[PDB]
Amino acid sequence: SEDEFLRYLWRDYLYPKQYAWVLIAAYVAVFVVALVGNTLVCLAVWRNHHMRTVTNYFLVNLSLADVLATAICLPASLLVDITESWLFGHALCKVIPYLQAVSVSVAVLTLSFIALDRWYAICHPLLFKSTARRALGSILGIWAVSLAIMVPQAAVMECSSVRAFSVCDERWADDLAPKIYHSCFFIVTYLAPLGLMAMAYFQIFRKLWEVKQMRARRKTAKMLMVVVLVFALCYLPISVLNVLKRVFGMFRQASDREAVYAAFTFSHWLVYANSAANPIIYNFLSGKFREQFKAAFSWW
Ligand SMILES: CCCCCCCC/C=C\CCCCCCCC(=O)O[C@H](COC(=O)CCCCCCCCCCCCCCC)COP(=O)(O)OC[C@@H](O)CO
Ligand SMILES: CCCCCCCC/C=C\CCCCCCCC(=O)O[C@H](COC(=O)CCCCCCCCCCCCCCC)COP(=O)(O)OC[C@@H](O)CO
Ligand SMILES: Cc1ncc(OC[C@@]2(c3cccc(F)c3)C[C@H]2C(=O)Nc2ccc(F)cn2)c(C)n1
Ligand SMILES: CCCCCCCCS[C@@H]1O[C@H](CO)[C@@H](O)[C@H](O)[C@H]1O
Ligand SMILES: CCCCCCCCS[C@@H]1O[C@H](CO)[C@@H](O)[C@H](O)[C@H]1O
Ligand SMILES: CCCCCCCCS[C@@H]1O[C@H](CO)[C@@H](O)[C@H](O)[C@H]1O
Repeated sequence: SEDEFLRYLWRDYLYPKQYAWVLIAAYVAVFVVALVGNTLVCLAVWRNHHMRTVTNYFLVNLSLADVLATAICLPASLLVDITESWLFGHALCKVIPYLQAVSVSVAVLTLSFIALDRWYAICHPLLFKSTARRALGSILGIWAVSLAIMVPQAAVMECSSVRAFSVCDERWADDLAPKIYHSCFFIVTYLAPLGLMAMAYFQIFRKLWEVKQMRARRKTAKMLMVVVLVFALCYLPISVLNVLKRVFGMFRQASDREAVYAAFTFSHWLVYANSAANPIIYNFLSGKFREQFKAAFSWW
């Protein structure tokens, strides 16, 4: 009887709390490291004028998209990942998924414009001029586009009541629309930008691997390839799971509901883990950012 008791103690009590601890610790750790890290990126560029480059201005914009997701959307995701219900009412059911989707769009477009800049600077020079004022113009353009293209996402979000509990999920009048929408969503936010980026960085790799500038360029190119690779890894589970669910009608079966919950939770958590990842990447793969981060830890 002793083995059976230890098995139910594990299933009914020890495993669920171990799960809750790991889930909350992981989300809190990501929240702190992403909030501290991304503010320090913004500070590193503001305090050091030599760091005020086109790439670094776009990296500040990537950190602000990261702060938008970490401040507003990360707590909301954590509680849905815990309760599997919506506790912020009808209004925030439209607002919060919209802001998180907008932040992904900004992140993707910011990276695209970085790749583009490096590709024209290194692979095809003298064709297009790239200045800091023009980087701000592109930065504003990225926000206007991300804010507009994510309105359809806000539109389908509905807070449904059916102890009575609300759920925040997409509402679809027909079976065809979610399939077309989530196919476009995935291609535009993930597959086409990263595919184009991987090909651009590979050309930059071929060109880079005037001597002093070529040494500087290789350091930044190595770092940005890591930022893109880490972004592609962090976003792959959520992108695939969304396509499998919305385009291939998977995970509708309730045989192992918790297995699906755990897969979607880890996938939601990884998106936020990305905001904590970037300042850590700039710390190890950038000596200039590291100096500012070391200065911040020594001062505070
Ligand atoms: C980066 C490269 C891309 C470059 C392209 C750049 C293009 C930039 C141009 C214009 C952007 C302007 C924003 C348009 C705003 C979107 C307008 C909008 O809100 O759509 C509603 C209808 O659609 C809906 O719900 C359901 C949406 C239907 C989607 C079906 C698929 C059509 C294909 C479309 C796929 C796009 C996916 C974009 C992914 C990022 C109508 O709302 P309504 O007023 O009634 O009040 C809300 C009420 O419906 C709440 O229930
Ligand atoms: C929406 C947001 C848009 C805004 C984002 C802006 C992004 C701006 C960034 C960088 C500038 C891009 C520079 C790209 C440089 C292109 C580099 C290049 O020439 O490499 C070719 C790869 O082509 C290829 O296969 C093509 C790759 C196909 C494989 C599919 C990968 C993912 C999809 C890829 C996306 C398609 C987008 C198309 C939009 C018009 C070599 O050819 P290959 O002789 O080996 O061929 C035969 C063999 O591959 C057949 O299997
Ligand atoms: C709990 C939770 N449910 C779904 C989630 O993401 C699902 C979505 C998405 C698809 C592909 C890549 C993404 F990066 C995000 C649809 C977007 C959203 O942004 N949805 C959204 C965001 C926050 C939120 F609280 C509720 N829904 C998340 C990230 N968290
Ligand atoms: C933070 C969210 C808390 C984690 C919840 C996931 C753990 C479920 S484990 C286990 O699943 C069995 C299904 O048969 C039930 O009988 C038990 O009661 C339960 O303990
Ligand atoms: C190519 C033209 C693109 C326009 C596509 C519009 C199709 C409407 S889908 C419809 O939108 C509603 C918004 O109120 C949701 O509530 C529904 O549940 C959803 O199914
Ligand atoms: C504009 C691009 C959008 C095209 C994608 C719509 C076609 C749906 S694929 C189809 O969907 C079913 C879901 O029920 C699955 O059963 C099938 O296995 C799968 O093959």
